Amino acid sequence: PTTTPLK
Ligand SMILES: *[C@H]1O[C@H](CO)[C@H](O)[C@H](O)[C@H]1NC(C)=O
Ligand SMILES: *[C@H]1O[C@H](CO)[C@H](O)[C@H](O)[C@H]1NC(C)=O
Repeated sequence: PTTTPLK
């Protein structure tokens, strides 16, 4: 799994 640009 991955994650979207955390900002
Ligand atoms: C996590 O990042 C990867 C990089 O290709 C994919 O874009 C994936 O779809 C992402 N997962 C989510 C939940 O956005
Ligand atoms: C997505 O979020 C996760 C958890 O915070 C990680 O920081 C990961 O490095 C993030 N992905 C991107 C592409 O920044």
